[PDB]
Amino acid sequence: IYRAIVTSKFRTEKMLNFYNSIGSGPDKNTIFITFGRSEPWSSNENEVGFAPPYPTDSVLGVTDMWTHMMGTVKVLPSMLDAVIPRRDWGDTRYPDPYTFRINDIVVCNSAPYNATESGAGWLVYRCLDVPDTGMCSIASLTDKDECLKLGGKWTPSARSMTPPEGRGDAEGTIEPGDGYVWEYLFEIPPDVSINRCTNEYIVVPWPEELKEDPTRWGYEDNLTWQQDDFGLIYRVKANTIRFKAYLDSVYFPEAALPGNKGFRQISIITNPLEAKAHPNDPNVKAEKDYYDPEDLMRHSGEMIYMENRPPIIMAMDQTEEINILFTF
Amino acid sequence: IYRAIVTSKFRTEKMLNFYNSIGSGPDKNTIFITFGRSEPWSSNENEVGFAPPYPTDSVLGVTDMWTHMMGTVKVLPSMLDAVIPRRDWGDTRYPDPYTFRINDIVVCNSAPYNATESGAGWLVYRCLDVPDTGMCSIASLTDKDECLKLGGKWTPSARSMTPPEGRGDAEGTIEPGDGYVWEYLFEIPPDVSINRCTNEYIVVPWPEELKEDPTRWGYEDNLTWQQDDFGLIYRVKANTIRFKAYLDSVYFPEAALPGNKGFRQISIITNPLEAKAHPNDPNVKAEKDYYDPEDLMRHSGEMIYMENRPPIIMAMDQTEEINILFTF
Ligand SMILES: [Cl-]
Ligand SMILES: [Cl-]
Ligand SMILES: [Cl-]
Ligand SMILES: [Cl-]
Ligand SMILES: [Cl-]
Ligand SMILES: [Cl-]
Ligand SMILES: [Cl-]
Ligand SMILES: [Cl-]
Ligand SMILES: [Cl-]
Ligand SMILES: [Cl-]
Ligand SMILES: [Cl-]
Ligand SMILES: [Cl-]
Ligand SMILES: [Cl-]
Ligand SMILES: [Cl-]
Ligand SMILES: [Cl-]
Ligand SMILES: [Cl-]
Repeated sequence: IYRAIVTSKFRTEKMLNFYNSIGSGPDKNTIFITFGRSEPWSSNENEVGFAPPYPTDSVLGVTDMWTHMMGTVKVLPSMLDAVIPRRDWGDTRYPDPYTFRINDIVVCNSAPYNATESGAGWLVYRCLDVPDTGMCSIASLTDKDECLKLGGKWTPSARSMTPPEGRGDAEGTIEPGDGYVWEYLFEIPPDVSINRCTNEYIVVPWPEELKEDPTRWGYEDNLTWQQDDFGLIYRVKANTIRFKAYLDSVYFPEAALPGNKGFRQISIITNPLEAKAHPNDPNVKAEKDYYDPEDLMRHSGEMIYMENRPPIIMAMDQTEEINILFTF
Repeated sequence: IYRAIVTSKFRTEKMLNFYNSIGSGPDKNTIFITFGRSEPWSSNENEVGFAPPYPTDSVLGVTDMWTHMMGTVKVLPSMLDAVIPRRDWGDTRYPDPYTFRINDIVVCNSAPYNATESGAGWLVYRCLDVPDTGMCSIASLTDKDECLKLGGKWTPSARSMTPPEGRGDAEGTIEPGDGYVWEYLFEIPPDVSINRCTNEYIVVPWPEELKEDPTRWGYEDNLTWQQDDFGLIYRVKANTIRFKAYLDSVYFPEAALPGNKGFRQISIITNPLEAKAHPNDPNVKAEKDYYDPEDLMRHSGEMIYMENRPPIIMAMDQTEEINILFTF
């Protein structure tokens, strides 16, 4: 009777809501990362290939996380980046370095096999069309239009000759002539590619910082902002946030003593409350940038993420980077 | 290397993020609903059991929807209800009317075989414990404190014979004596039962409206806010929003006329832009409560939901109730 669905765009929207909800007051959320568990999982926890057991999503699991909690750190907006799968043009160290499909988002100018414009950071492009000669995900369909009309994924047999370059047409269209067609999307500045992007992911600017400094992301020429309001994240189906947070022992010396056993758990709690002199006292949203677990109220807030890992030892004046992915 | 997970609380979290993002302003989100398609799917449609085609999530699809436009109603938060599956205790109209399982939320005082307190509305409870004897529903793992000491689903046998009544102890805990234990949650006002709930779902109040009017939801004697801060939706694992929006034909005496073949498509768009005269102009966000398919900047905002189904007739000053379920 009923035939409905939610679009790919909704996924990007749940991501933005999450990112945008972070702030202060009763309508916003405060996000904290917790670290804990100084006692071993088992005597083999330090051997290569060791996997610790999965955390348990139950009231017991939450209680356990709190009982072993050693410290907490407030997560700020600037610690969160929207990201998408990284696909480098011409990287002959991975399959299909010269073959792509409609909608693939490829990165150029990020390695010698990519080089196209000394003076520009990494450059990202979306494939708009491919050669008419190839193979369809649905084998029997040997015609591109037929393939695509039925919903098959066409993979061309004619390789991409040269990597796209420049910002293309007034519409961003680029025609290398090898039968491929590309659309310039944006640029990634070095401070970002160098410290925020990884082997598997690239950053895609949030709408606000984009609208704020179009030139920083080589976006000054874009016109689509007249309709999609600098919604680059929706244009590329971004639906994953990556945290880049830090644990500074300077703030938890009592747990970074010369021979401590390290920490093995990480979790994310939204809106934990502050500790209270008397249970019936008013609730206070924890907003300082860090807390000793005992200065927070036990079991308050909502534990939305739980992670167990092999131990990692903290030194008196060192810092541990914590990364975490949220797919929406 | 790592073993992590997103807890079920994250789903409620996303649902609350969405509900909380709706408002007025750039950072805030506006949301409109749409409908259309006078064009028939085909002859064999007005029949019975005619499953229409599945919409298309691509520019090609959003294209059809926009063109076949007709009307657009703005959605207010008051039109959104966090809901959960309705399981009335003793409803022999459905499977297992007397057997329950931990974490199942059950409604009481909703029918004669349910009655426990006249003058009050539906009372809701959560199954804390279930009877000893039972089949773990996974290999063996059968006994008492076992299929539990390893997170194994549990389906008992010594059926529930007595509905839980009252508000339990200082923690809402209740023990009938049939090997079942329950926790008092809240109460639904008669007006909400009639107008918001259905044979399928019951409404669970948002934290804010719960903090503002506790007694209205049989919540005045509550104590758990001292840690969960009125986060009832989290307690019952609510992760679905049910739209309560009406299409008022008196808001348009054009498409509503005797001939009228009807419409067949539903659509939700977020943050749409008010059509401009000069593209380069600064974009404007629609903040009215209604717009004509041409009054808006085509392809503006973001389309997050598409629905196709049989035809529906629109009268003069008639109002067809439009409903939609979003699952986070
Ligand atoms: Cl997707
Ligand atoms: Cl948002
Ligand atoms: Cl539990
Ligand atoms: Cl919990
Ligand atoms: Cl920040
Ligand atoms: Cl290749
Ligand atoms: Cl950085
Ligand atoms: Cl935004
Ligand atoms: Cl797109
Ligand atoms: Cl406390
Ligand atoms: Cl498309
Ligand atoms: Cl309202
Ligand atoms: Cl039963
Ligand atoms: Cl009923
Ligand atoms: Cl609220
Ligand atoms: Cl327009």
